[PDB]
Amino acid sequence: MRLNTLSPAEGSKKAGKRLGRGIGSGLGKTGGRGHKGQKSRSGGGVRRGFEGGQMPLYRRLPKFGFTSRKAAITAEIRLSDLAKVEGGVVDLNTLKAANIIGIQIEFAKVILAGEVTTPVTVRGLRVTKGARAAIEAAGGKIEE
Amino acid sequence: MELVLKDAQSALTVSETTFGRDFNEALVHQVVVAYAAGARQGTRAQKTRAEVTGSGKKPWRQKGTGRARSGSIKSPIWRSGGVTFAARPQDHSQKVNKKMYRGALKSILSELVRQDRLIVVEKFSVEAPKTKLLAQKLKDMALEDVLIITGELDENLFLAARNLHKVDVRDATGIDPVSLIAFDKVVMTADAVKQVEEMLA
Amino acid sequence: ARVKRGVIARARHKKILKQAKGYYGARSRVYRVAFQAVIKAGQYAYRDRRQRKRQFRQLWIARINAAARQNGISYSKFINGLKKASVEIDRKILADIAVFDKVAFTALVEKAKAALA
Amino acid sequence: PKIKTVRGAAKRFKKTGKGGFKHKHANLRHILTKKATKRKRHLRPKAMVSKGDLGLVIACLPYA
RNA sequence: UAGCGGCGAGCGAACGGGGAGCAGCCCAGAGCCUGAAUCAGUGUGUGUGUUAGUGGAAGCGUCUGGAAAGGCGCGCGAUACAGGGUGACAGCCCCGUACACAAAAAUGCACAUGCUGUGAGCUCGAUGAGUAGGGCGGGACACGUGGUAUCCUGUCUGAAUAUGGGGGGACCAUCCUCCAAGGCUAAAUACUCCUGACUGACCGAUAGUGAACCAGUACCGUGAGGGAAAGGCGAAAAGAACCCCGGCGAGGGGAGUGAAAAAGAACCUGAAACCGUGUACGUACAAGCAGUGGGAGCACGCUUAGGCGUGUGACUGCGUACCUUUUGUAUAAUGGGUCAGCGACUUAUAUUCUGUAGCAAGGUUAACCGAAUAGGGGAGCCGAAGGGAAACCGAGUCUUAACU
Ligand SMILES: [Mg+2]
Ligand SMILES: [Mg+2]
Ligand SMILES: [Mg+2]
Ligand SMILES: [Mg+2]
Ligand SMILES: [Mg+2]
Ligand SMILES: [Mg+2]
Ligand SMILES: [Mg+2]
Ligand SMILES: [Mg+2]
Ligand SMILES: [Mg+2]
Ligand SMILES: [Mg+2]
Ligand SMILES: [Mg+2]
Ligand SMILES: [Mg+2]
Ligand SMILES: [Mg+2]
Ligand SMILES: [Mg+2]
Ligand SMILES: [Mg+2]
Ligand SMILES: [Mg+2]
Ligand SMILES: [Mg+2]
Repeated sequence: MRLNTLSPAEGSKKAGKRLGRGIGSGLGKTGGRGHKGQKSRSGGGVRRGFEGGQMPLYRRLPKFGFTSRKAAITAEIRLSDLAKVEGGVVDLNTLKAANIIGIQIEFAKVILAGEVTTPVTVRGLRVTKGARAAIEAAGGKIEE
Repeated sequence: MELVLKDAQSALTVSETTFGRDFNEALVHQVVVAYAAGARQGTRAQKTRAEVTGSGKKPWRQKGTGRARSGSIKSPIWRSGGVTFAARPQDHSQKVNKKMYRGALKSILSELVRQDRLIVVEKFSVEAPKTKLLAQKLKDMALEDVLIITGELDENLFLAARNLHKVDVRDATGIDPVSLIAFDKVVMTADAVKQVEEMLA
Repeated sequence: ARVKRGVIARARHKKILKQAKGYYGARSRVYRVAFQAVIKAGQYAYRDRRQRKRQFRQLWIARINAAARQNGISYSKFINGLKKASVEIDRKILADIAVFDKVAFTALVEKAKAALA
Repeated sequence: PKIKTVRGAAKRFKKTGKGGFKHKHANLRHILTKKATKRKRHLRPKAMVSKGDLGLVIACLPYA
């Protein structure tokens, strides 16, 4: 029943309305309710361009040096997230889709992270005190 | 579930439209908007050039004559050139994730509930090149110029659909958020491509 | 994209520009009035209005004085009598009665005069 | 584009699990020290929830 | 980031990875066979672009209006409703748009080829010296002489010659890899004087090109060079016969036109500053940021009083504009003759917080591809593990002989 009173009242796109508050900050300028200088109006930060009594000396003070390690990254095996995800072809080598190491590395480790399953026989070097036992519900192997 | 009392063929189907869901605008807003300015590989806008016929430097000396510290025929403050800021072409164009685009889209069965969730067949007696009476089959909803569109996972010949902002074809993996909730009548019935997910037709 | 700020132009200015109690010159001719004339009034009216309730206050109580001190005894002793008198005591502006209905007032003077311990 | 004063970190640089940089001490060590053993006793870096301000001008990724 | 750096500004690689992309060849010579794939010029032909073109759909009555393109009512066309036009806003009037057709001639480029060049392909060859290193001085690599590899050479010298020789970052050995001192090479790639076709949350005559205008003009400088203002009658000129004042002028009044001349050519709208003519109140004993609070009276419209609206404002309480800058301003400190119009916290990349939104021990993609905002693509980035400088250990771990 359409009303011949000159109108409808349906539904479409008239808005999504929202996303984020504070969507504006006197920005674009500040020409407004007053004598807004800007530069917050001292006199020595005009075009900002200033960061002095600089952020170096007397606080960036003396040194304790550092060789900046060689051994690539060799990220720790992964958060003990083996099996049902390392391919399943247990051990571990790289192209993995729920805990991978990135092929450019070399060595591995394991660490004592979260859970396992039981089927997972890891040679592929290195066990942590715990992961040795954590993966006691499995076959610790290790070729190194 | 079902798909509401029907005209033309049989009735409807029990599929899933990824649930059918509710609506959270936060999405549609950020999503449809993200879309405006999307055909934007760049775009014009140079009305700028703080550097105009900027030919030569300083007019009056610094000191003398009074009339204040004069310098540069191009001066923003002056009269012919120099637009203080302004800009270049520039992208504008946003970037929506996937989880969001693919995010909670259609709801036409939910809010434009009584307005659309129809499903029959693609219109085949539709003879190759002609619209002289596409008003024929447009009594197959009798739901008129009513913005309306379609999809049949098959670019065919359908394209005799030209009319200012009347009806459209838009088919292939080319749904379109805007053009969805930009019409009110959008029976899809691309038949099979109405797959729970890949209903991109 | 554009602005042609020239439309909010006089729309912003006529706005106040319409302040022509004469004023005088550009004080209602140009924008010397800017605010420097209307923003003026626009404050004068604040206080020099707010001021009136003490400008009509002192007023009454000059008349009020002249009255009772014209019957004997003045606005000082007067009010004293009046105040010492609970339900029996009202207060100026109407203690202007002494100008439209004397005897009324002149009677109040009595009641005040007598209350006097 | 953002260059992060490579010397800023080329000396005293790291982010403990909390975030707080373990700065470092020095003063005498290796410059000229002779006197005062215990004084020398140096220790091992700390911060200044007062300077960590600037001491943060750098940062970027989990490096070493 | 690893490095370089008065280790200070700031300078920043590569290995490796995802992709766009893809191709290799001749000479340093004899003999053979003999014009052979090989490019390149030239004539030719098709392909296909470019340079002229062709045809191309459907409407009327009726209302106001100067004019219909719109209003009401009925009717057609529709790969055409993209846009331009016409007396106001038109799928139907007028050029178009889809759509389909094309070129005696010329050339773009591709292919096929005639001509001339060139040489293919197997046999025994043959592997680029004033050259590689080097002392000296610079210069090139992110790399500042540094423990400095490596690339150039001014200069001074100067080797092996392939069971020899260069590189693997000082250097030696080892193994790995590669042949310099001779040349050729499509593509992805950089570009806008122009040409064509399409586009704009890009302007609208202080905007935009310096220039919508006969603009790099007029103009100023000996020059080099520099550098403007200046769009609009109307729908059609229908551009105003004729008459009157006047000086055979300006200019103007009638008259004509015309929807309108309040449209008259200095022409659309016609604001402001600024200057006149009309009328009403105020004003010739009166002190100052000139307004405020009173408030009479007059001029005016008012209420079958009820003390009203309006311009006015005698007289009387206060009472030294703003801005900016400063301990501080009537300030005898700046800044403003007055209006009109331009006239300044943007933009990009990158980080870090907040709100918010979407997935979650996960979140996300880049270049690119694309039935171009989709999907495709996880190179990679961030978080779930911290500690020691680092080897390395790991919910630990440093520090120390140490177990505190
Ligand atoms: Mg100001
Ligand atoms: Mg200032
Ligand atoms: Mg990866
Ligand atoms: Mg110069
Ligand atoms: Mg300009
Ligand atoms: Mg995607
Ligand atoms: Mg009081
Ligand atoms: Mg340099
Ligand atoms: Mg034609
Ligand atoms: Mg090998
Ligand atoms: Mg101009
Ligand atoms: Mg104009
Ligand atoms: Mg006019
Ligand atoms: Mg007088
Ligand atoms: Mg008054
Ligand atoms: Mg101050
Ligand atoms: Mg002054």
